[PDB]
Amino acid sequence: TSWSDRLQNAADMPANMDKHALKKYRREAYHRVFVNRSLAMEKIKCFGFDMDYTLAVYKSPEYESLGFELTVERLVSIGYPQELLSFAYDSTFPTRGLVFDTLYGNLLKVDAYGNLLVCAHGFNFIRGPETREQYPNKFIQRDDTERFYILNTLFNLPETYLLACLVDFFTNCPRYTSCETGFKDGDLFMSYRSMFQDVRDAVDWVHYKGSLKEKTVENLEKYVVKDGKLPLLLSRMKEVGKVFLATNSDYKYTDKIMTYLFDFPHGPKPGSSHRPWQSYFDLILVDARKPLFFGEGTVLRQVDTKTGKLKIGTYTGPLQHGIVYSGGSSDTICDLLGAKGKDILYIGDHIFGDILKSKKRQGWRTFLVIPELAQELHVWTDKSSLFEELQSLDIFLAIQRRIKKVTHDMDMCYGMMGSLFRSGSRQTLFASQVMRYADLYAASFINLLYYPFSYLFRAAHVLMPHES
Amino acid sequence: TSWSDRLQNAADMPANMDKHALKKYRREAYHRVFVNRSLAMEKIKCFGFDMDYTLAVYKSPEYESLGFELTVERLVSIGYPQELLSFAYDSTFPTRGLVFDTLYGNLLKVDAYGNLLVCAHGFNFIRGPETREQYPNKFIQRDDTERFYILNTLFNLPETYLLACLVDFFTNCPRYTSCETGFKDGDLFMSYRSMFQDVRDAVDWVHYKGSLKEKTVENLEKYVVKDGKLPLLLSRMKEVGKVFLATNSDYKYTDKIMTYLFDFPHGPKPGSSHRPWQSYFDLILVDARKPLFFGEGTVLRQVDTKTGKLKIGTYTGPLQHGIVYSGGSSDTICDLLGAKGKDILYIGDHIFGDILKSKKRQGWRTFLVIPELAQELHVWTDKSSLFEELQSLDIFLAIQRRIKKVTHDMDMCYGMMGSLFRSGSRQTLFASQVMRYADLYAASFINLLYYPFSYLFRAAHVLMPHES
Amino acid sequence: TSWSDRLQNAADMPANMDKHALKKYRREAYHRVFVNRSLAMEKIKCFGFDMDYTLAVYKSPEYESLGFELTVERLVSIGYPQELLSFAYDSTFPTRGLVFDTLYGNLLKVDAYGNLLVCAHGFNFIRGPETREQYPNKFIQRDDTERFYILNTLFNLPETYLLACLVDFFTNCPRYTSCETGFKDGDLFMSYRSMFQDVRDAVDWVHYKGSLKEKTVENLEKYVVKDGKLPLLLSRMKEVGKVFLATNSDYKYTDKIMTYLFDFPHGPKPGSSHRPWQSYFDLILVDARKPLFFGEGTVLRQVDTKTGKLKIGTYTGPLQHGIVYSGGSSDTICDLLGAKGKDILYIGDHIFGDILKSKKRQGWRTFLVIPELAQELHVWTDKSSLFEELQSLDIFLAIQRRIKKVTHDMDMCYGMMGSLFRSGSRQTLFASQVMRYADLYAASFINLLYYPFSYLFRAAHVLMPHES
Amino acid sequence: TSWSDRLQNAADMPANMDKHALKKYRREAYHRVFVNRSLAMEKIKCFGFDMDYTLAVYKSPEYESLGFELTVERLVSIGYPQELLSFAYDSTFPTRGLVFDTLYGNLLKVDAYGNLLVCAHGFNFIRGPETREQYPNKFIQRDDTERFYILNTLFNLPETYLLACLVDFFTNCPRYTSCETGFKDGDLFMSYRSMFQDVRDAVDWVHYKGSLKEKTVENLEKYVVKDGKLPLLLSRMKEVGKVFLATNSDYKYTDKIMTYLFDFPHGPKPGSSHRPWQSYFDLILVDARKPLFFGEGTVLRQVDTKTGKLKIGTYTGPLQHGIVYSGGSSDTICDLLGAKGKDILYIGDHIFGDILKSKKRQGWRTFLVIPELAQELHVWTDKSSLFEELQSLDIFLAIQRRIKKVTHDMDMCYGMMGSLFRSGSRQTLFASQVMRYADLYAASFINLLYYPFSYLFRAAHVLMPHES
Ligand SMILES: O=C1c2ccc(S(=O)(=O)O)cc2C(=O)c2ccc(S(=O)(=O)O)cc21
Ligand SMILES: O=C1c2ccc(S(=O)(=O)O)cc2C(=O)c2ccc(S(=O)(=O)O)cc21
Ligand SMILES: O=C1c2ccc(S(=O)(=O)O)cc2C(=O)c2ccc(S(=O)(=O)O)cc21
Ligand SMILES: O=C1c2ccc(S(=O)(=O)O)cc2C(=O)c2ccc(S(=O)(=O)O)cc21
Ligand SMILES: [Mg+2]
Ligand SMILES: [Mg+2]
Ligand SMILES: [Mg+2]
Ligand SMILES: [Mg+2]
Repeated sequence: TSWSDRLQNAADMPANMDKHALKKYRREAYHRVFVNRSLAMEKIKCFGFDMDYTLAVYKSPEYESLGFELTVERLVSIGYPQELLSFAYDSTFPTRGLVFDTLYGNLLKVDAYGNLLVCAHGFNFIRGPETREQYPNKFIQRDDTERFYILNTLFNLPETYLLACLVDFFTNCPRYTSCETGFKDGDLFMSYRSMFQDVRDAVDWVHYKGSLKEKTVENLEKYVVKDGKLPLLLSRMKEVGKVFLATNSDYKYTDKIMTYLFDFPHGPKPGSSHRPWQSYFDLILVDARKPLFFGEGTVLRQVDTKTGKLKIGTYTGPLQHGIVYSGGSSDTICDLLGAKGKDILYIGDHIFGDILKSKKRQGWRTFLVIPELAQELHVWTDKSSLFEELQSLDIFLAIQRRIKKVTHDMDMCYGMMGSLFRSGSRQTLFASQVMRYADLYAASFINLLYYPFSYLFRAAHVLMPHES
Repeated sequence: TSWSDRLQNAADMPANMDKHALKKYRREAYHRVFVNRSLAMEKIKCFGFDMDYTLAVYKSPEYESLGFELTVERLVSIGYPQELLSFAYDSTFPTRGLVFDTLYGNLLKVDAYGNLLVCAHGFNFIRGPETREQYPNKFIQRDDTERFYILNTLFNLPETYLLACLVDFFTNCPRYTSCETGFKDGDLFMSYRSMFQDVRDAVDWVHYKGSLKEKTVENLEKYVVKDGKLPLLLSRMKEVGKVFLATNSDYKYTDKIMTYLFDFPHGPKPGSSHRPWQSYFDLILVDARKPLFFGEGTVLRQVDTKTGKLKIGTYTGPLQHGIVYSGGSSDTICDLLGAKGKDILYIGDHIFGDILKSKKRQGWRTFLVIPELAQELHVWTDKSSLFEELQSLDIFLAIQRRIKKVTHDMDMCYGMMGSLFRSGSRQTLFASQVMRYADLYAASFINLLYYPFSYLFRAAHVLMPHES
Repeated sequence: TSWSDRLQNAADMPANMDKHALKKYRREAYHRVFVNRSLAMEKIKCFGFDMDYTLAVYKSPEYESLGFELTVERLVSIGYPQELLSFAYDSTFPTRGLVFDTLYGNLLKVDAYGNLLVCAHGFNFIRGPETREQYPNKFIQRDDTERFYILNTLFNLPETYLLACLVDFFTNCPRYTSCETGFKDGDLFMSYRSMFQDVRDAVDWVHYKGSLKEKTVENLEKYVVKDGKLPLLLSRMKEVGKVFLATNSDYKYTDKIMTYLFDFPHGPKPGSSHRPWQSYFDLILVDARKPLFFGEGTVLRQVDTKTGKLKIGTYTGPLQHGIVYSGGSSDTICDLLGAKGKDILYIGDHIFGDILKSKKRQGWRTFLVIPELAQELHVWTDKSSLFEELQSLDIFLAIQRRIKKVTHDMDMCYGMMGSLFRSGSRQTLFASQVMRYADLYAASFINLLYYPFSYLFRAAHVLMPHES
Repeated sequence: TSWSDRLQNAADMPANMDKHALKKYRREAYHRVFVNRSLAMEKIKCFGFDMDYTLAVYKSPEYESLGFELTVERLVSIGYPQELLSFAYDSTFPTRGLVFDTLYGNLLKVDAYGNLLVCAHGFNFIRGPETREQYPNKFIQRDDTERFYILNTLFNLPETYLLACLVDFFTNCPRYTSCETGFKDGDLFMSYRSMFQDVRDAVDWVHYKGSLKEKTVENLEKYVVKDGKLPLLLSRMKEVGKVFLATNSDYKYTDKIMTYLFDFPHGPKPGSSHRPWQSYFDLILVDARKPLFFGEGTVLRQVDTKTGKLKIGTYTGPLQHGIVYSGGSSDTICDLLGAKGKDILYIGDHIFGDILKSKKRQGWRTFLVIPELAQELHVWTDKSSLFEELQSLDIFLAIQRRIKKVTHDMDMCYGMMGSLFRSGSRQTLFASQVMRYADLYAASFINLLYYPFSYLFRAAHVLMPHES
């Protein structure tokens, strides 16, 4: 009973649209929208969406195994050793947002300042003192993107596990010899860095040229959460403003997935005519290339919706009923929807390209979807007085072992790599970017349905130490 | 009665080093050290210092007029119109940390997300609606450093006022014609951008080639706060660890200033032999070139202390009693003092080059000195129930004019450009970087003297919305 | 009767290895090696080869049609209009080395200084005065590689013709409207630049992912010149030094092509055992990535010759009998063959990546293969007294129309875009790079067979004006 | 009897403007204009000039000692050892155009392909075999500008000698220890690279901030060649076209120098009113910043000619009688003089910034002034049958020691570093750029006076090997 089970449970009940019962629904935390900076929904004019892991939520672990298997295969297919084929995806290992150190082949879970919180090498969890040999100040320069990778998104889950599998594998294959920075095999030396590259290449490959999409769209129920309430909310959004899709995915794939998400024997609400997915949007934009989308963008194109091929040249015309865009930029959406940024709420799951960049570069309002938040919330309250015990032991410091021990037992409930948002008392870089960049966040955007359209989402004013 | 008056008042009383009276001293807020992230002083091994506006605090407005006058002069000297000479520095105008928009020649005071809080053009304070013509989403892309300048440090005070003077001047000189982006004068067009460049050039000029230093060191009492307690604290620091100076200033100037700061008829405490300033440091480094200092650095050199000229070539020897370094990097200091970063507390006033970069790039502990914090703290409590009234009006929103009105009356107490750390209920980008990068901060580092050496500076653990 | 006909004619006669008959063979110009800077063959220790259009010479126009057809198809396949399919490759149009101006969609044939010699738009040959509207100083900045493309190699022949086809097509399709910089079609605007990109993408596509290789290797006799003398020369080279292959092509393709080039019922000379192509080389290197190969290179890999896949990691071992390399750099070849540069003769057809860069970056000796030189040499002597007449009319200038007229009649004999090496009296950029970078050059490297191994290739010493 | 003696000899005779006597004057080689590519003077519309070492030719060795002395002094002044003061400039050492290798501290004289022709370390002339330890292929990558410097211009003469002085000095001072790449002195290591930087800094310093200009303009007759014929030629140029000055020098200095060049008790010809230097130009542009001038340029400014200070802002007006420009670009000159490039003849002495870049980037016609060409031409004919003997010994190679010997005796006549344009039979990189970029060249532009205005300067058409 993972987190996509929770979402497909929530998904399976029709909304009681009675006002009283909505207020009580969104009392339970799995259904709350959480506020980081106040936001007056009255003033949002356009709602805009990402697709993958936002509107279309890939069932777990099923989808991650598929990615993993396909990547394992690709790699064996280009000459990595047969033993990889015997690997099998373990959803209890990877937590999202870890940084992969390509110098020493460690997975690292870090705070906002790049302080080490957990360091794993293969599957050996390197303890405090022993990490000082490689990180003498228990810290990593987060900005050194040549060395540190950071696996931010749920697509990175398979690779997160895979990297740990490969490191452990070679550490323990007597054919290879460990070195500080990689493995020797006679006359061939494979550094963790180039190893890591190979994994990245292979994951891209299964996405853009291999069989992930193809295997996905032929078993949508296996891999993709479907929720009656989705058409309802979008329809409700379009009643008070403008609704738009801007997604990195291409049109053809976007079409297969969205069709499915709307495939119900009715429209927004039981008993109404089914209308096609496109009718739910005032502007549809694909091949977005976020985060570049939030800067110079790319040349604006028109999609020929029959073929699914792009028309030839640069689209210079206006927003017409039926048109579909490819590329362009976030200004395209602004000009065309006659919106300036704080007018818009952009809803997506990518902490960097969907959230951080639209806020920083454009002044857009932000809603971050976090799937795991479903499971993480069961664990947070199931185990609440374990945490409250940790809060107590820190406060009594006015014995250190019992801290590090309790912390461990806590993190363990979450997975081998702990909560998404913290390691014991200390918050992760990911938690830290949620609070800082995501104005609102939830386990799923569908949680918006439970708030009235005029709702005022309200966060407490921050005070500086010297102001208290 | 400004803020350097407060510091020279505090400076003028000898420390009562009785333990009880120290605890009570640092109760009053002007003397508190404020904590943003917990820090156990027991574990700091090296204390390191900036000089300008840290150890040597330039008396205000005297020092700022001097800078301003010298810059005004330089500019008239390269052909700017005589009328500039009649300008005169106004300490009630500029607040530090404003961003100068070189496209439209506005001073802008912004929050962490680059939202407009105050916008001034020349001296005309552009109100809400009218700012939308130029900033249609009431926001600026903070990362667009080609366009936006940001005047971060107390050295920037003179230029902050100067830029407003120049814009207002030309707006109203009938010889020139206003344009969106600058001024026409017959066949010459001077954009705000190139205007701004000229000001920057001229300020650098008076610092590196003009008479600022020379006029300063010949009237140190006029321009530089001197405090008996300084030698005392450094001496106390050296008793429990290592003490180091790493400053952007060159040696000669560093020597004149530091000599003065130690010029008392005694040592660390009344009745003891006066020892020279260098004896207070285990490592002295000049020509630091921060923030580059916190990256690749520059080639490490040795200062010939007789001449004050650099020796020829790259210093490869060890830390020797008496040696003075030039350039190098922050690793130089780490290797040589046998320190890893969290061991160190670096104390300085530059929010970017001293604080943000040492934390981000090196994992160094940080103490930010903020002079204005002295005055800003009188105003914060003198006017406390005005603010508490603002907190009330926001909360009653569950009438808008009364918000914007009260906000105004509040900010006005601070200056024309308001508090350093906020504009009414909303925090500035500067406030936001203090909390995020500066582990400790105070009106002056001397506030450290009032805490025991084993003190545990303690900040409350952050919780995410969904965790509460 | 083109130029690959000439080579397959020369190819089809066995070498008379009698010394007297060799001296007389290489008297006729099609068989000469031409010298630009003296070179003592006695001192060359390693001969090194490119493959495509060097050792393996693609029959013309057959190969070019194939490329063209495949590219035309690709483009229609991504949405370019059906009419392209009716195009058909015209070998009498393109001359190699033209520059494509992506601003205005012209093919330009230029001298070393980028002076215009011929300018064609679609198929309209823009005359003198009319070119001044777009090139007011009859010149182009050759270094402006963002704007100017330059189609240098015989692979570029199909695209050279294709670009002219497309420009002419749209100029004259009433569905589109000409503009200075591209074509409007309702709301879509396709600039020549982006048009040009599409063509480039499509040519790469048929090479790396489409069916060019696949269609080629299944009809080698159709597409690839085979010459008994090739194994003979290589064998003769290996008798006096070291022989190496360093090619951009991957191993699999390199294997199919080279096998074929050596597919004869005998070895180097009629009656001897056939030996496999690899035995002819002391070092075999593929995936060369020239010209980067002549700088930092890429990571050195080993080819697993059974699979044709790369082994995993970086090859650190020595040169072993049987080994095949991938990537690396030109230093790899130097270290491993124990050669410094002037020791080596590198033989290839790419004026930039094979010749200019190895000379400039490494001090390697150079032999440039130029296929067209076969046909161009028939034309040069067939029409010799036309040229000698042009030389006369220039000299009598001490009437202008007769110059421009004779020039035309001359260039026409070569093709629509004239000789490779000149336009009337004036030399091309290509000619100019041959003389400057290619130490020796010939219609084919096989011309080396006709010179003794100790031969001294001898060019006249240059004198400066003031020295004569 | 150097080369500036020759020019001041030529300078001192008034021109016999009789047509017959002009034709005979320009028969003698010191007075010839040499042609690299034909040029019809009938078609030049604007003549444009550099100043330093073009119109104003600094007397040698006097000027070079001054530069050298001033640089030596600067360096001792920043801490280089006293012994430098005892150095003294030796005009028989440096030849222009040498490359300084900052890795190993060698002066290198190279051909166009960067082949070594002479290599000196300090003053030790490293012979053939011994150079192979450091340059194993007797070659340098010319494009590696991080390592190789190249001292191109007559201003570089002092530094050329200075670098050799310093290297020799430290090689032989027992206080220092030689290393491959620099010198150790206890704990200080000074690499040749950083040494070289120091020299460069110091030369810039004496030019922009030290006393070179100031000492120069107070003894113009000592340092600057003055020639009656100069006003005559410019006046003659202005009669048939447009005349312009575009110089890197600032206005004030440009004014002192040009005033002097025109300081005669008459105008263009004895007996006419003296007119001021500015009247000789249709466009005057200073602070040119060549070669950037030949690209994006800089912002166009107007000079206030009373003060010599720049007016404030960007000049947008038209070409007005009396106006003086600062910065801008080469398009400024083109637009304003209504010229496209081949219309213009630009006359200057900088092989890169004056000649190579205007030709390559703009299609401008070029005249290169080469002062040394005066002396080099005495030596070329004084010693003609020594060279003709070298030509003979090369040809008889169909004994090697006698080549290298004769070469030596030849080069020696020129200086320690040989002719500017060759080392024995082999041409320098400098010679090679003259022929390739400089359409015309002469010992001085005054040689133009001896050609009629309609003259056709005529170079022989180049033929490729295979065309002969
Ligand atoms: O450059 C980044 C990037 C840089 C730094 C971080 S972070 O330190 O975790 O905030 C995070 C990121 C990213 O998450 C990311 C995602 C996608 C791209 S893309 O290739 O331009 O599309 C670039 C990036
Ligand atoms: O590049 C910056 C800089 C960039 C961005 C900001 S900030 O947005 O206010 O944090 C702030 C800054 C700075 O405060 C600053 C201070 C000194 C230099 S220097 O010329 O490299 O020494 C660069 C900088
Ligand atoms: O950058 C160039 C290039 C630049 C300039 C010229 S040229 O002006 O004709 O000499 C010619 C060229 C080339 O011919 C060429 C061929 C292949 C590459 S690659 O993409 O790096 O492999 C780059 C280049
Ligand atoms: O970048 C160069 C440069 C590069 C290469 C050569 S060359 O190899 O001798 O042709 C020569 C040169 C130069 O002669 C030169 C002169 C002045 C400048 S400046 O600092 O931009 O003004 C740059 C340069
Ligand atoms: Mg997403
Ligand atoms: Mg400071
Ligand atoms: Mg080739
Ligand atoms: Mg010059």
